[PDB]
Amino acid sequence: DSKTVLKFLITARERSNRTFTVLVTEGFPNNTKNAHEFAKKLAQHNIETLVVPDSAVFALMSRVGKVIIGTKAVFVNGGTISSNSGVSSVCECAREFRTPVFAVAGLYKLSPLYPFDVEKFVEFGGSQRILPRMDPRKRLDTVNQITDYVPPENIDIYITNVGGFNPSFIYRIAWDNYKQIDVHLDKNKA
Amino acid sequence: DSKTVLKFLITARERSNRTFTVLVTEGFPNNTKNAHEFAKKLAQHNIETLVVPDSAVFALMSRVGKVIIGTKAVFVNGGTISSNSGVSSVCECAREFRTPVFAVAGLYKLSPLYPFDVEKFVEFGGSQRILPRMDPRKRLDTVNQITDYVPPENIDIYITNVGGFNPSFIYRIAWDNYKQIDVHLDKNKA
Amino acid sequence: MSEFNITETYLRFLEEDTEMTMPIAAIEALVTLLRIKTPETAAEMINTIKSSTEELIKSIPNSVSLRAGCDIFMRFVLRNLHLYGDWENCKQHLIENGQLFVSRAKKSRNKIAEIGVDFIADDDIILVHGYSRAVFSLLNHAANKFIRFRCVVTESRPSKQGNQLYTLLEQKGIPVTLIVDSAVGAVIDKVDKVFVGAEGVAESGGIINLVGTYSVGVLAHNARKPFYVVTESHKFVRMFPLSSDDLPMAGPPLDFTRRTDDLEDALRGPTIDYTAQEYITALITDLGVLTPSAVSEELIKMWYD
Amino acid sequence: MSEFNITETYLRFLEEDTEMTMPIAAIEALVTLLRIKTPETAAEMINTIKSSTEELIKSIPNSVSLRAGCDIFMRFVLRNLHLYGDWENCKQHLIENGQLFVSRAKKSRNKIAEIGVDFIADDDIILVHGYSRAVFSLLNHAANKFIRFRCVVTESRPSKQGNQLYTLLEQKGIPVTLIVDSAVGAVIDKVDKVFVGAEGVAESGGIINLVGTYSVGVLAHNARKPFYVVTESHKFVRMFPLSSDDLPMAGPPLDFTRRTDDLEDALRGPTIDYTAQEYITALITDLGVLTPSAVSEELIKMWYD
Repeated sequence: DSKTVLKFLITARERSNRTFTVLVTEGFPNNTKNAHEFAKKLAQHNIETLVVPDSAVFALMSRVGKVIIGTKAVFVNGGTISSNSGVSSVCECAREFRTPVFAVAGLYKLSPLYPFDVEKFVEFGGSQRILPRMDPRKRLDTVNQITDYVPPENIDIYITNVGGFNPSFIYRIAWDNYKQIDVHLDKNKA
Repeated sequence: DSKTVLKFLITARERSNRTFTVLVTEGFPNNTKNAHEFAKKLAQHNIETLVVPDSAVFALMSRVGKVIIGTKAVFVNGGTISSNSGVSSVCECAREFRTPVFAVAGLYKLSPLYPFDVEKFVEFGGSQRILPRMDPRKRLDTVNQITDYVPPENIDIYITNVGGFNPSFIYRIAWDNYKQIDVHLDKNKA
Repeated sequence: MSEFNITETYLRFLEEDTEMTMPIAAIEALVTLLRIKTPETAAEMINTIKSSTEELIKSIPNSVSLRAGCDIFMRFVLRNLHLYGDWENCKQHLIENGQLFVSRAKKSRNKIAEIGVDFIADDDIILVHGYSRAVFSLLNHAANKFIRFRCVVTESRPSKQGNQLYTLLEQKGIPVTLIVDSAVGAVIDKVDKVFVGAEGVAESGGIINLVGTYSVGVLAHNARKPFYVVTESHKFVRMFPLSSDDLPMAGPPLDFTRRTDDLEDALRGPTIDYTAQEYITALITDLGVLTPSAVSEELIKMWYD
Repeated sequence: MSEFNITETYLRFLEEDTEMTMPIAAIEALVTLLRIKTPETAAEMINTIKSSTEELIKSIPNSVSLRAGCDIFMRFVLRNLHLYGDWENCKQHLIENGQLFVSRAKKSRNKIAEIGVDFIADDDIILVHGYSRAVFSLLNHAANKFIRFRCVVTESRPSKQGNQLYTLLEQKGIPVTLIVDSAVGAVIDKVDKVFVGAEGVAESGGIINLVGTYSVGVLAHNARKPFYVVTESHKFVRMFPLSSDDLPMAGPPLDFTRRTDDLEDALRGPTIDYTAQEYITALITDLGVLTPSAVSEELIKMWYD
């Protein structure tokens, strides 16, 4: 669910005529709507693609030595607010194999705020599409999650419109765009 | 300088018809006698081979995800007494990329002794072929080394005639072949 | 007629209150140095403090938080002499600034308690180490907010400070244990967050405070917990190692001289450690929360010239 | 007419000499238990020691080196009752073995000093922690061989033992420093080798001795130094955790009860840590040098049945 790399890997095959493949997993059960949509349009531009399930992504991680992650927002630590589901632990599993971890982000996707609590930005979803039976008498509990967060130690680069950058450099781009007063954006200046 | 993998990768291409390549570095300036001999006979059996220099082996280590090391002897720790030169630090550089590190060893290449000092088994060479000028008046000093030792944490498997084994299991094969008296092989039983 | 060097001004008010700390006490002594002794000329004023700061380093050689105070006071009076007032107003224009830090650096710690609120969250077991008083004022704000947490105090050996912090906040009313510093590695898995405080920040981000903040820092990185550190915006020094070896107290950290009669043997090793950028993950200033790379640049932004 | 339980046999000879240690003192008490009290029947003999070992665990619950001694004495008398002598000779056939360990386990430590020679090599700065007396007898052999090295003693806090070891070998004539346990992380880079000793070995290879041997062990693995440990062949116990939490002394390692009048506050945390196989790299037995995987198998070779 990143329209950047959906558009980018077209011209990454088209102008630069490099041939390769992309493994693609699902954001189960939420980006699997778009995960089947993603590689199909890449099958039109025929970049040797194949869909992996979410459980298999460790077992093929030894082969692949490069991962790109299309994030949603990014904070001052270099810990970014990613897309919907499944992407944090595989970003962790990538980091354990000493594999470089890529990310793309527009300059307007920056945010001058700090991730104080991880859980105040990790938004969840619904009990509907994670099991549809809805038992009222047995009635177990189950957890969805439609936001993943990664630490900046698990990320390596920020492919932006103004260059590639360190995970720790993110303040200097941000404080060239934001000021120390309105980061505490509240009428009570306590 | 391992006649095992010199003979093994013939039939690893011949019977099993797997196609691949091998990078090969030199044991400078000592196994570079045989390093140019090694890939040439593999060029006869044409396994896509290419010779790398010793300095370049970090820069291509990100591509390769499997290394094999033909050792000379092996002790009870799983730290093995390797061949001549250059092989320990690249075994370390392999381990840092979370790359599996292979080794081959015959059962008679086992040794029931312990590596008390690493330096009492690391044998050096000569000042001749590491610089040939032999200045008596400037007269700097220089170091050769014709034995490398690796810890068992940098090794993963022991491809032997009786199976593949842990780096820490090496005692049980050895004590099924050796006894506690003649490991202190000396007339003074002090 | 004072001389402002040792105790004729400085060590007077260090017995006045143990709320002022060591570097701003030197800042309080340095701003009152040129205030009374104002020798009506820009030349010997800075030559007075260059005499006075270098004997103050010579006074106590092993309290290098004072050296950070000796560092930035020169950085204060340099740009304060800038704005180009030809020393005519800059006598008054410095002393009308004057009492800034006894009104502003005294309110470092409550401003730390303004913005250090949302680190100690709901039910965080907190590992503290050493009397870094900005932590306690952050913990003072935590008890005054009635936010829910617990606390764990280590040792501070040989500097004894961990025995104070247990007595300091039990009367405040927080469930707390004092643990030995030896038992960090078997307990840190249950521990979630960890707070320390440096006597000074080095060029890569330095923890130049106590004996084993680097020991508990390298534990927390393998425990993979956010190793926070609490300080303020006047705790910066240029003094920067390459290893974990700073200037020691008097000798190398591996002495092998013998015990003459009854000399102290726990006090043979160092008392100040070092931690680089790798093991911290965030820090607090009066400017705000600060990443360990921005603490390098702000320590270099007005430091190269 | 004795009863062999608490002090009517056992705590007599623990004031005789501080050269015998705790588990073989229990072994000395257990072999003399059935020696005098030999109730001419194989049934109640082992039912006597099952009464006697379980009250001995009940006697001192927090000296689990004794529990290793309580463990392997049953492992001694089991196979000693094996060879199938129908208890006819096996009364005498056990006691003709009898005084084995007061002749053999007493010479554990010199046999450690026979084969632990070629670890402390030429110019090795040695990190020791806690009075594990097999280390000192290895260091006794090192001084008697006149091999060249140095020594560094840590704390043992709160168990105080590091102050003894500094006094114990300075009179022997070794250049040595006592360091605080807080200053390990800033000094360990100069340190090359490190020696400790467990009160008992767990199933994966356990260090169940002191407060922070796991702390100095996890330091040494990031320092990437060979973390050796010195023990002997009678220091094995089945007691085996999954975390670094063993049985504690009396309560959980995070207490939050308060100080009533003047109660001790350093003694709130644990006194025994745990280290798994990952952070050790070699150990010494009377059988020989031993890898941390073989110490698992020999602790399981006669332990499953």
